[PDB]
Amino acid sequence: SHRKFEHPRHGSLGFLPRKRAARHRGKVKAFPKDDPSKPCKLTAFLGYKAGMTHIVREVEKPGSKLHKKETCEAVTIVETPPMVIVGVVGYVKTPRGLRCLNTVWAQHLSEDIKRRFYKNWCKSKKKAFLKYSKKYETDEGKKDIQAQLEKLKKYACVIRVLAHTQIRKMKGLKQKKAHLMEIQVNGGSIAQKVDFAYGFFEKQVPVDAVFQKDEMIDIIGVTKGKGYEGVVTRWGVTRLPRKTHRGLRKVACIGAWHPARVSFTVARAGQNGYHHRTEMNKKVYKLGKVGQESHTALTEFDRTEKDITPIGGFPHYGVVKEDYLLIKGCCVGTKKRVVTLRQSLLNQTSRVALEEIKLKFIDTSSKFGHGRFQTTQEKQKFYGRL
Amino acid sequence: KEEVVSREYTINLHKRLHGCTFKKKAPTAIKEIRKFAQKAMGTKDVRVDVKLNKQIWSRGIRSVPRRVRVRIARKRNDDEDAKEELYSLVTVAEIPAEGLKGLGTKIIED
RNA sequence: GUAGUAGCAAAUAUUCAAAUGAGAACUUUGAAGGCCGAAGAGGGGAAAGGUUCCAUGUGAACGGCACUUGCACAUGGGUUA
RNA sequence: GUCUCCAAGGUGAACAGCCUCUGGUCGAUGGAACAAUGUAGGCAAGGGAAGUCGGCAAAAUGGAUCCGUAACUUCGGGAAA
RNA sequence: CGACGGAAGCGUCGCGGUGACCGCCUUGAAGUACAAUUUCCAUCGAGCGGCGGGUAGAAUCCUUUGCAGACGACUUAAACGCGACGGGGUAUUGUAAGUGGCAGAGUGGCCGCCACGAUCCACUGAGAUUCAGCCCUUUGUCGCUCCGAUUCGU
Ligand SMILES: [K+]
Ligand SMILES: [K+]
Ligand SMILES: [K+]
Ligand SMILES: [K+]
Ligand SMILES: [K+]
Ligand SMILES: [K+]
Ligand SMILES: [K+]
Ligand SMILES: [K+]
Ligand SMILES: [K+]
Ligand SMILES: [Mg+2]
Ligand SMILES: [Mg+2]
Ligand SMILES: [Mg+2]
Ligand SMILES: [Mg+2]
Ligand SMILES: [Mg+2]
Ligand SMILES: [Mg+2]
Ligand SMILES: [Mg+2]
Ligand SMILES: [Mg+2]
Ligand SMILES: [Mg+2]
Ligand SMILES: [Mg+2]
Ligand SMILES: [Mg+2]
Ligand SMILES: [Mg+2]
Ligand SMILES: [Mg+2]
Ligand SMILES: [Mg+2]
Ligand SMILES: [Mg+2]
Ligand SMILES: [Mg+2]
Ligand SMILES: [Mg+2]
Ligand SMILES: [Mg+2]
Ligand SMILES: [Mg+2]
Ligand SMILES: [Mg+2]
Ligand SMILES: [Mg+2]
Ligand SMILES: [Mg+2]
Ligand SMILES: [Mg+2]
Ligand SMILES: [Mg+2]
Ligand SMILES: [Mg+2]
Ligand SMILES: [Mg+2]
Repeated sequence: SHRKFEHPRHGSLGFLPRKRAARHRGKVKAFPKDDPSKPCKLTAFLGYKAGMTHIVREVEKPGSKLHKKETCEAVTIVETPPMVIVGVVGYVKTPRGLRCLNTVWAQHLSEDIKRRFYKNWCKSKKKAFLKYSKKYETDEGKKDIQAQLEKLKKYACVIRVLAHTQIRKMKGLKQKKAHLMEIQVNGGSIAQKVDFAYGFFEKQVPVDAVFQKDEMIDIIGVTKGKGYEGVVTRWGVTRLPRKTHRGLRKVACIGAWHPARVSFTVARAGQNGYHHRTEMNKKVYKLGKVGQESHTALTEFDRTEKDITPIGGFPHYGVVKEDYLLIKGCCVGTKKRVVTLRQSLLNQTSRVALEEIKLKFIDTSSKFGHGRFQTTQEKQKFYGRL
Repeated sequence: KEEVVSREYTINLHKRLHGCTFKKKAPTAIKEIRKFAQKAMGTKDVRVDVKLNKQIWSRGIRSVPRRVRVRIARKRNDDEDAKEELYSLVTVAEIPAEGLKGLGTKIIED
């Protein structure tokens, strides 16, 4: 018979299975649609989640209660040091989808990227790309490399660059094995894309060349892991009465008599967290460029001389010294987790998307407690230099 | 370098015993000290002096000292067909007047 | 077959050194840290049991892990009105 | 499950509970991890029985000193109202 | 060798080299006695003995990490960095012990002195704790830098 009362089902069937992701680095499932009329430009970037803080800004939203008022909103700091282009790959459009045609690598590869090709770098002989790097040293070999590039210009329909992070520059991560990913190149003709990619071989691409301030981006990564978990926490089913024999953190009925099988739509206990997620429409509030005032936490209203990093350092992460992005809201994953930034696939036209951000205050008090000092000097002056 | 060597260490038991069950805290301190000697000397055979055991249990089974200053002396075992050639002896060490402040690892002379 | 699976989880708790031994988380000594807390986990007796008492020794079995151990096994001793 | 004798110090009304001395004892197979579910013990913003057959469970009250104590009543009580 | 072919191109075409067929010539077929699979192809795969050329690694266990975790698995680390102390940063509590006081309700002796006194004040936002899953790090101290094991081939 019909259920006595109606409520929506617990959880979403669009995120199944709730298994551990088969990857640690966020995979870009779809790149932005390519517009040939625009200049060649990268579409994605890698970063590392440093921590969270809150900012205060004066809202400019005509017709809103907050118009010309101040609002406090949380933000996430993503440290985004420049990436290094080390190769190019071309794909051909076939009736069976895109097929990888060829992969051309740069002559010189850093030790950090070479570590990505080994499970035990120190114990190995470190032979990776040694024979490949030699054909850059001969005229006949150079001709072959150029011939491969011309082959991509003729047949390739999609061009992606091989780029890796400079993970050594963030000592807090305690990792020397860099992260490598394919970043699609949009804009221009195929020949321009290949020339654009080959020109960056062994060069650095700053985050500013991909993203900018006040634009909406998508963040891709793996959520925080939580291990084996019961239905109440995993799926949000309500608890059973106190007097339930054999426990109350369960689903009471897991199925009718017929079909004589448990269905895949019933909540079950299992892995929770460490799932791949793609979150949309994250506005960029600030882009910090090293060596510029934008890298500091100064604002047009607050002239206190201080850095982005809170006193005592970002908990579990360290001190941010490279380029970084200040992103509204929260980011997937734990501290130190590598996150993938992608350009929006939609046309951003809403007022919120076009709103011009103007920060008034950036909090830099300690996040390891009830921090009340924005700078170490302020704390020292408070206690008479302590 | 030299098989027979003695040094004085400051072991931070507080962080090693963090979140430990009360009824196993002091017993776990003995295991942690035994593990500490093995890494610092590379000798599986570690012997704990009764005086050091007394200090570990001085405040009962729960409240183990946060930091303990000990002397670890690696020496040769001279018994017929010993399972190992060397062994470490962990004993109590004197604390200076200033306490454990600015006190690193020190090598004891002959 | 089930299956080396269910299961060993009440009565707060053990640790260090040395001795003995083929073999020691489990025997013994010493030191420490705890418990019973006198309506006791202390010291006796009535029923009931019947040698379980004591010493020495011990291949196996048994003491639902283990034992060098013993209320087990072997030999001997022990209850005086 | 099974009759009975002896019974220290402190706190306190108290062979209550809690801690200690004499005496006894650490005998309950151990080791490593700290997922779900469970068993046992807890806590919780704002609301306060809306939960549920039903306040089930839990919480709240609790000792002592002084003040004060209604209906009703078989005049004794009710009353620690 | 050269050009072309990318939808799975693994093929096509051109030039040169070379064999066969064909052309001409020569010679043979039987008694294999009336049929008995007309064994002989390319598709890789090879397994071996030789003759040349080419190449001179990884994975896993043990250890480590906690961005992971029931166990597996997963993310890190393994001659320079790592590890153990210590220091600084940060944070929690709320001002340590000792010394001194012409602070302290008072009280007991002596002839102001002495004794008792919870508490109070100064040194003292002091002392204690702070990664165990916090941040930086030799001013400074110390150690270790790898004995091994299991496999894997077109
Ligand atoms: K129904
Ligand atoms: K939630
Ligand atoms: K419920
Ligand atoms: K009897
Ligand atoms: K008689
Ligand atoms: K549990
Ligand atoms: K009710
Ligand atoms: K003081
Ligand atoms: K003070
Ligand atoms: Mg898709
Ligand atoms: Mg976890
Ligand atoms: Mg029931
Ligand atoms: Mg915090
Ligand atoms: Mg079992
Ligand atoms: Mg049981
Ligand atoms: Mg157990
Ligand atoms: Mg027990
Ligand atoms: Mg025992
Ligand atoms: Mg008790
Ligand atoms: Mg007691
Ligand atoms: Mg009595
Ligand atoms: Mg047995
Ligand atoms: Mg006996
Ligand atoms: Mg017998
Ligand atoms: Mg009394
Ligand atoms: Mg009593
Ligand atoms: Mg509440
Ligand atoms: Mg409340
Ligand atoms: Mg109320
Ligand atoms: Mg109701
Ligand atoms: Mg109802
Ligand atoms: Mg009740
Ligand atoms: Mg009444
Ligand atoms: Mg420190
Ligand atoms: Mg760590």
